[PDB]
Amino acid sequence: NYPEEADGTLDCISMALTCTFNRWGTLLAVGCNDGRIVIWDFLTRGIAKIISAHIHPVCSLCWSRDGHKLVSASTDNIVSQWDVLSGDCDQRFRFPSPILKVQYHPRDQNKVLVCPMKSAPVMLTLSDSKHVVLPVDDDSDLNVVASFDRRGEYIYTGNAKGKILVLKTDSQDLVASFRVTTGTSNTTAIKSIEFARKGSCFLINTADRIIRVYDGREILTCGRDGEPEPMQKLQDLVNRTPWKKCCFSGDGEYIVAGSARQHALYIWEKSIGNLVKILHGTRGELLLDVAWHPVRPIIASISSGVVSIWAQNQVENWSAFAPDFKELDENVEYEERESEFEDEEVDVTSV
Amino acid sequence: PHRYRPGTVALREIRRYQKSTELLIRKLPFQRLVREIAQDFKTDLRFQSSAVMALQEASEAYLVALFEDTNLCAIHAKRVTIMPKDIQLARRIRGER
Amino acid sequence: KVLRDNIQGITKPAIRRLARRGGVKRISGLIYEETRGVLKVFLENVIRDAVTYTEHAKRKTVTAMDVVYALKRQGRTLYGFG
DNA sequence: TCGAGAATCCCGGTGCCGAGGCCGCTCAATTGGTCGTAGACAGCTCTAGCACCGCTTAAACGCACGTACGCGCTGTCCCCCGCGTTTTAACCGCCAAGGGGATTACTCCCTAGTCTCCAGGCACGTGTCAGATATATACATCCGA
DNA sequence: TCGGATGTATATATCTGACACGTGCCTGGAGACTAGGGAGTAATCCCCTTGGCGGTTAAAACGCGGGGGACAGCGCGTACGTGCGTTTAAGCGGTGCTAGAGCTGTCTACGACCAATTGAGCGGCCTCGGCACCGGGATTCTCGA
Repeated sequence: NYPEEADGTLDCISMALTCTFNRWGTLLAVGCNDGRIVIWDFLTRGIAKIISAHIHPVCSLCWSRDGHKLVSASTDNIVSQWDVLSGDCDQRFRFPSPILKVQYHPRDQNKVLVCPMKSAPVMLTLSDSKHVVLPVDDDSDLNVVASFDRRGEYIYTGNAKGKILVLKTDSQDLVASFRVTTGTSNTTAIKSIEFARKGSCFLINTADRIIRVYDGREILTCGRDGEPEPMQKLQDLVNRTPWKKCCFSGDGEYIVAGSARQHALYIWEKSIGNLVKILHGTRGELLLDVAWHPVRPIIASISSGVVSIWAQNQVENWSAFAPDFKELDENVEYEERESEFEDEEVDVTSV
Repeated sequence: PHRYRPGTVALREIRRYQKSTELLIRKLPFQRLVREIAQDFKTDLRFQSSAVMALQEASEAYLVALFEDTNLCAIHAKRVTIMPKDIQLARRIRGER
Repeated sequence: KVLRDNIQGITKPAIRRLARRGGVKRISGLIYEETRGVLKVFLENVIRDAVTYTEHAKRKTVTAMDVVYALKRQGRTLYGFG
């Protein structure tokens, strides 16, 4: 459940940059400094497939709605739809050469949203080379992180000034917009926008090293220009601990976040959100990437090619090996007795 | 590679801070603290700036007197370093608590 | 517009400079949250009394004279504000 | 881990002086009335407190690092405690004696209160030099060999 | 002990905006007059403070032995200063604006004040029982084995 101890690693491929699990969590693609298409198996802990693609560090990767098509983003604006059968290029044209995010629509692998570094997020079709630019109010930030929701309804576009702007995936409907300040001095640079797997409880990373949990249902309840309070504020207590990456569990129940300083990582929940365990590590290691598995407590931790994995909370006991053995906790004195001395044709292939 | 021995810079700090007379706390965080703990007894209050200055003066003088008596206690216990039990002893003997 | 913090806004080196004006050579590490607690416990009483004067006077702003009278009741009298 | 034994802790009989209660009575608190005014309240103005914004840099913050001291340990030594024996004055009951402090009656002169008058203090409008601030520069001191 | 490396007073030049100084003018202080009531002052008495005399004993004073606290030297490894380089939010300007403090005008309900009774609280006098006090026996913590 919550993974605890060392568990080793699979450091078979160096220079690792990013990592992504498929729709079922069961595959893995790692673009590296050269940006190859490297695939693994998980129960074997073995390599499935290696395909060389380019020379550049391929930053953004995403699977498909069936878990069978892919997408890439190197330094040279190479934004094609890719495949898991052959993996071949389809589209390539000009973008600004730092590229942050591409993102399929979660109900259509035609609609894709390209987010450059210092440009507006641009929504592309994958039927052809069409592109739709979403509106920006500020045009002074030029840093408006955007994302589809889990379903496919809206796009949540938030600037570097803490201002929320919600757009509809085809008609840019501002059904909700707000701004957040806490311990009120000023607003905060929005670090990231997140989404869970079960429902709409989500969170926002902010540059005050404080993580605030939200829910789109009450956001739509207030609609535009309400005051949505956070469900839960998450932060570090003793120190600053600036953050590089945060993630949910495989349903959005645990929330484990990766620091950018120490290689010693912190685990929370959603409902309680308690710091249940500090997963430590070597101090002389730079954490670079974190990934989580849905039905297994996998922590894919890229630290400069070193991809180390901590996966536990399964502690073996008896009464499964020997069910006669009844493991008492303390001394159980008792007497078990108050006096110490049909032809159902059951289907065997019922699928 | 020139480094002083420990304590000398502390002594010249003591000299020049006992020489000078000014405020020692930035005014905006103290002001926000005052408004914060003022919020609870009544909402929507306003402040002349002179009142905030007066609060800053009185609190700073009180803390300085507390540190002087604490330092006397720590010297009596044959140490150089100050401990929170010495602070507790000073507030015990003074009769505030 | 709701404030909820800046008790931590009192920095660490400010308390160091107050100790230096106090005549202190060597400080432990455990002193700081003790000192913040002592400071807040001090301020609460004066704020209660100044609010009580203002509420009796039927106004909304807080003047300096109210602070002066609230200090005057404590035995700690301040000169220089009227 | 044990018995001897020296303070303690209920239990019971005696008696006694101080709460408690009762009574008898003067003074003050209540009723009923008027009347002059502090303040209750409405209305107008205008000024500081708040809000926002842009630019800067002083100031906070993290991090090694190297060192010095707060605490523990161990030996010492002597002086403050527990006890016995002897003096002495605190105490208690008692006696006498006399100064001073409540006490009332009786003038009286000293301050509240009124009215008239008129100038010392106060808001306002000036100028201008004491000190802030910048700049070079002897020199006093501290750590290391 | 000397030698360099410093932070530190020390001399000088320039602006400037608080401080010192004239100005009109008024509202509050001075000058006379009047009462009536607070307070000064002369008896006075009786009580409560001072002073003294024997008894007795319980407590203070004085030795004595000793063993447990004060205390001083050593040893460590721990926590906290010093210096440097890297972020950020205090601070300093400019603008708006507006609730709210502050001054003015009007009246009226509400406390000051003056006889008048009456009952309610205050001084005086019993008394009888809760507690003082003493004997006596059960209990129990301490300290050498």
